[PDB]
Amino acid sequence: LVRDLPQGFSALEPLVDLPIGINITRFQTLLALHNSSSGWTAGAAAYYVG
Amino acid sequence: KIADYNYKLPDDFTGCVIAWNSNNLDSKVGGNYNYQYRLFRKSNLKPFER
Repeated sequence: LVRDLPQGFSALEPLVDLPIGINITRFQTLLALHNSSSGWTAGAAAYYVG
Repeated sequence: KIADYNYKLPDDFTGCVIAWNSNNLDSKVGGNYNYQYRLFRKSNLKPFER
């Protein structure tokens, strides 16, 4: 349990190659937390990017 | 010219280019082989970008 991303080090491993020769200039992440039972509205979630 | 304005290979391309004389197919008999573009928008069309 920490206030924010804890100091430390880790390494990542690969999944796919996806050989698609296209020009990407943009990106969007989306998830629906809209509870239609009470009303459609953004929920309590967040993410980090860099 | 055919490469610069349509399809380019990288400087370090590794592999093989295989071509044969197809003079008895749609290429000669009433076909419409096209998209032989002669111009450009910015520069040579970035190798492997479609």
